[PDB]
Amino acid sequence: MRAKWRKKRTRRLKRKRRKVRARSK
Amino acid sequence: GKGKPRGLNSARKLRVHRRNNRWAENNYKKRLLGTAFKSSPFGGSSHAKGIVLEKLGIESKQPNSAIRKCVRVQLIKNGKKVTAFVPNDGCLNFVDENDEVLLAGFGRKGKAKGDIPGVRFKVVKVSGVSLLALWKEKKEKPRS
Amino acid sequence: PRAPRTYSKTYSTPKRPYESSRLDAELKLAGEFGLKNKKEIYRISFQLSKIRRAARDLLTRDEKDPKRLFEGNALIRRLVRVGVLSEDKKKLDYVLALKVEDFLERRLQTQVYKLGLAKSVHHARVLITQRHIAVGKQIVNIPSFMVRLDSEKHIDFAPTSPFGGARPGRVARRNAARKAEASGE
Amino acid sequence: SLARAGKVKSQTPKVEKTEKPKKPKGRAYKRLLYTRRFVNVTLVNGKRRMNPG
Amino acid sequence: ARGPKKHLKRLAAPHHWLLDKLSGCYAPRPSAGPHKLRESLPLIVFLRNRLKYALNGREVKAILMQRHVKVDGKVRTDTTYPAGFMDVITLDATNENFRLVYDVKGRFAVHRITDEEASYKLGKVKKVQLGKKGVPYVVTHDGRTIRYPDPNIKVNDTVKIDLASGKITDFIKFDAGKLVYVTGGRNLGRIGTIVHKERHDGGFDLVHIKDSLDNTFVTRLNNVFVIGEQGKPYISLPKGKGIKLSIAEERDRRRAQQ
RNA sequence: GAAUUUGGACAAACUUGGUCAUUUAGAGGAACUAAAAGUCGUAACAAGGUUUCCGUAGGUGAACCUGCGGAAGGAUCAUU
RNA sequence: ACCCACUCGGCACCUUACGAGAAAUCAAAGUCUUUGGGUUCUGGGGGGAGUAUGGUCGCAAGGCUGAAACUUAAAGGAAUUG
RNA sequence: GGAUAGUGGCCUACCAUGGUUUCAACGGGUAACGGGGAAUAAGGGUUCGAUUCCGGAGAGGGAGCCUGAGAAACGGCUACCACAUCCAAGGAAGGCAGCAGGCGCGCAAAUUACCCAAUCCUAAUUCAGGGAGGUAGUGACAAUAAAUAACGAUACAUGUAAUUGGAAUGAGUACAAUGUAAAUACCUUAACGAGGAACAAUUGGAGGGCAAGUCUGGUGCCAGCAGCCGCGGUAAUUCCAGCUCCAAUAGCGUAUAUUAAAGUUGUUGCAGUUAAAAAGCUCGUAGUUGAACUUUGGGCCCGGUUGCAACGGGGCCUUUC
RNA sequence: CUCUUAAGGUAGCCAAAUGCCUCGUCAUCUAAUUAGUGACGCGCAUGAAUGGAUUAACGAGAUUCCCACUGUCCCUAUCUA
Ligand SMILES: [K+]
Ligand SMILES: [Mg+2]
Ligand SMILES: [Mg+2]
Ligand SMILES: [Mg+2]
Ligand SMILES: [Mg+2]
Ligand SMILES: [Mg+2]
Ligand SMILES: [Mg+2]
Ligand SMILES: [Mg+2]
Ligand SMILES: [Mg+2]
Ligand SMILES: [Mg+2]
Ligand SMILES: [Mg+2]
Ligand SMILES: [Mg+2]
Ligand SMILES: [Mg+2]
Ligand SMILES: [Mg+2]
Ligand SMILES: [Mg+2]
Ligand SMILES: [Mg+2]
Ligand SMILES: [Mg+2]
Ligand SMILES: [Mg+2]
Ligand SMILES: [Mg+2]
Ligand SMILES: [Mg+2]
Ligand SMILES: [Mg+2]
Ligand SMILES: [Mg+2]
Ligand SMILES: [Mg+2]
Ligand SMILES: [Mg+2]
Ligand SMILES: [Mg+2]
Ligand SMILES: [Mg+2]
Ligand SMILES: [Mg+2]
Ligand SMILES: [Mg+2]
Ligand SMILES: [Mg+2]
Ligand SMILES: [Mg+2]
Ligand SMILES: [Mg+2]
Ligand SMILES: [Mg+2]
Ligand SMILES: [Mg+2]
Ligand SMILES: [Mg+2]
Repeated sequence: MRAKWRKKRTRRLKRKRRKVRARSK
Repeated sequence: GKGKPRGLNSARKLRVHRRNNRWAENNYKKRLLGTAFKSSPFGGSSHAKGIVLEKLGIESKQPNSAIRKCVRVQLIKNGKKVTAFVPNDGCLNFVDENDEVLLAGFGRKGKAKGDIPGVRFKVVKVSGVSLLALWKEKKEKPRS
Repeated sequence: PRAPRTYSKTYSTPKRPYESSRLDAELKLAGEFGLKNKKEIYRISFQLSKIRRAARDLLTRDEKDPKRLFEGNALIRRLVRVGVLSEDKKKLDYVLALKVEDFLERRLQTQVYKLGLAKSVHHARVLITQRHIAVGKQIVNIPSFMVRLDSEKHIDFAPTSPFGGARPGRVARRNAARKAEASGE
Repeated sequence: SLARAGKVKSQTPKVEKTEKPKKPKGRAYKRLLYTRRFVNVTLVNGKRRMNPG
Repeated sequence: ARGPKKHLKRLAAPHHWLLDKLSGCYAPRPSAGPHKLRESLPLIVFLRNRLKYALNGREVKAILMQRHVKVDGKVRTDTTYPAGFMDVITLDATNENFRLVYDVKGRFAVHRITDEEASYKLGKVKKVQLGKKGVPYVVTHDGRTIRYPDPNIKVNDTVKIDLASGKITDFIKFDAGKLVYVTGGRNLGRIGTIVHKERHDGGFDLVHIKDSLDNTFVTRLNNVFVIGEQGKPYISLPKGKGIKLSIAEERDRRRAQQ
């Protein structure tokens, strides 16, 4: 996959991980 | 210049730069981080005894064939479960489930050897007697 | 505990195990000099490498420098005494230009053969191994002996060793005791 | 898939040895090799060979 | 480490004893005495390794307990008595007197002397001090205190000691041009004449010595021992007279015996 | 002059709490790798059939698509 | 204003390369095994991964810093003929 | 001022507000005791150092203390904690990281042996004591030397054959004697103790790297080998074997670690356009680095070292100590 | 691949003060939990200023657990006005 879209997918994953970690405490 | 300080009083920068850049070396980084102790089921040791748990046939990686007859072993030292190849023509019949085997490295310091996927240990003794000395008819396994 | 016991290795294996020309040269030397294994050539080349290293260290020094003078004179004296360095090559450069055969020549297994005391180098080897050769008033049963160029005039048989004196041997006695019967009586 | 661990070794004929005179171990063996190799025995086949065919 | 050590492991002994390496684990630890631990030479070492009279330490103590050996006029039955520099070792059985002096290699040379000069010994004045009741005294290199010393005897001078009354018969004064033995350092065992003394207030006194062969070596004042003037040593010098030939001329002297 | 005894300093040790470190369990979630000639398409390599790529932003089963600015590593070294 | 010649500084360009380079090419990418003018920053096979974690900045998006386990005998560069 | 043997925030009282730090303090980690040293090494280095010597610390974890010159001692005591022995239940006694030896842990390490004769140590001491130490036992840690054969005859074309002969010896074994503290063993030796001298050498390999087989049989993408590249699918020089051959050899292989190879850590000495790598750009502190210039040049001596020369000095003048 | 709508519930969130079935299922909490909490989600009938999700602080709001504390209780007794 294109490096740009790999980076975009990884950033979306990072956002989801941040959101899950935020909902947890 | 050459991109590095040459001045007579540049020794601190030169040695600090060497110290920083030595961390890009596999061996230096592994040794200083102590990977062999935390990781590396053999706690930085050459051999480790363990208890067989299961016989397993793993299909050799492409382009090869001929599933390789390894054994799952639980190490007495720390308790981890490692897959160990049983090297000879046959020589699986001399190792039994729930039997004690001495394991050695596979010669590659990790990075499993050959076409055997994910297997980086080999059997050297079983029940206290050499696997090679059981392949050859010199000795015979203690009864178990 | 008691002071440690100093000990050193005496040989060095070659860096390349399977160089065919080096293997053939070693086998040539072993066949010519009746050597048991490659380790003897290894040991002689190790001695020669140490000698060459010392000679190089001295030759890099200034000439008439006292250390060079003293230690090079000592090394040359030792080599000419052993007979490896010839009489007209006392310069510390011929020390560098020495060879393995120059040390293999002074072996007692080679001197015994070249003195006619043995029919071959292997005859010389077994004769030294079997206590048949004496250097002075002393039996020497070691093939590698490095004759001191004065023992050369004295390498003869022992008063023991029934080729140069009193006794007639061991199997001769049993063969005589059985030839008594073989005579009929 | 186990239970095939001897499909060659076990099912291969048990040819026995051949009793021959012992080799002269040691300096004698070095001498044997030296004569065999450096007296120019008929083993050349152009340049050099150490086995027949 | 909880107290004074009583053992002296071999390879820890002073090297100038020429002790065998693989004899045992231990060396004779010099008992407390006149000279020092390092600069001493035990009677066992001098009787079993320098003269071969005894073969073991048992035999050394056998020789000692019958009052044969005598260090500086007294019996000294101590097996490991620390005899040192300028000491007189007289034995009446095998009547002969030695003076412990340093050869040019830095070992305690066996130096036979006659009774007419073994009567006395030399001593380097370690200090001049007023004692209780205002009585002046001198302390010498061997740990001797001598009261009412000559008012002109200063530090670093040498005094001739009667060795039977223990009094000062004469004294040589440290000055440029007197015969000095070297009793320490690299040049331990050399003999020469004082040429110059560098002062170095606070630091260490240095002295430049010129041997008979005009070799000039400098050394610390701590280990130079005045032994008289040039050509008139107040004591008898050992076989080498502290010349310090180089290895080349030593080998030459050796090969001069064919 | 023993038992005992007052007050000190030195203080083990225990309890509670705090803190740090290292192992470790965990429903579930979300990745990576390996193997697998599974499914879906064909995004890239030819102008790869919409040139590709970078940053950013949004969208879509998935590769990806699209806007804005940039690069040629372009498919143009070129219009006095 | 232009022409001619010179000059200093600048954007570049053309030819040739003593020279350099794996080559493409390069007046610097030269003056480098005949290796040292000064100095800062960065890299150490390919992935995992600019990921996880901690810190810090940011309103957020994100930025800066940044592993490891594990995996792998190639990945990659320039050029040649098809 | 107290306390100490003594200096000293060592402690106390009062007072001041200092002391360390990017030239890395402080904190964290160490599968870190430090050093002498060890391995490897063209040079530079890299790695290691629990361990024969030196220094330190500890005697299960802490703490306290008696005696004494010297201990915060542990084969001394006191207490607590954790272990743990005995018991007639009331009580009492402990500390192998001394020498052996056991368990446990593990990949991983020896005899519950003899002796003070040596080395030395201790005492009141020439005598006693010493698991310090020495001696032997186990021991392929490592190191040294180097048996497994040598020489004839016959046939065949210097070499081939279970064609044969006479010698030599120690591996062993063993009277004694030496050695030893008493032995053992070594050295020295009476007699014995070589003929497929069975008194029989192994460990790994034969595709390449890498020395050595299109040999024969077996297996048929199976079994397996293979550090890597690969070899195995009915034609296997690579697996299992036989023969032959190669390597090292009383040693050889395997695993891990490390060193060289690695100029793949680069100070010597790497690379950064495109292979990994020049910060988007500029300023800027520490750091590193930083133009040139001040007695040069004549002359006279003495004296060295090597072979009149060369090279090295020291001393005078020349505006000069 | 179909039928089909204006559009077919998106981002989120949930047995929630919204889930009938239902005391849902898994985990945690307890000796035991229709409670609480964390997850899951074809969700009778969640969901975007009819505001969605979350939120430090605040609350005589609703709720669960823990420590303390106690006559709430075991199991009652006694005293004063
Ligand atoms: K294959
Ligand atoms: Mg496409
Ligand atoms: Mg396209
Ligand atoms: Mg298209
Ligand atoms: Mg990398
Ligand atoms: Mg390409
Ligand atoms: Mg004070
Ligand atoms: Mg260390
Ligand atoms: Mg430690
Ligand atoms: Mg150490
Ligand atoms: Mg340790
Ligand atoms: Mg120590
Ligand atoms: Mg202690
Ligand atoms: Mg213990
Ligand atoms: Mg204690
Ligand atoms: Mg003890
Ligand atoms: Mg003790
Ligand atoms: Mg022990
Ligand atoms: Mg044999
Ligand atoms: Mg023998
Ligand atoms: Mg084969
Ligand atoms: Mg080959
Ligand atoms: Mg490189
Ligand atoms: Mg690229
Ligand atoms: Mg790049
Ligand atoms: Mg600056
Ligand atoms: Mg300058
Ligand atoms: Mg939805
Ligand atoms: Mg719901
Ligand atoms: Mg809930
Ligand atoms: Mg409840
Ligand atoms: Mg709306
Ligand atoms: Mg609503
Ligand atoms: Mg309110």
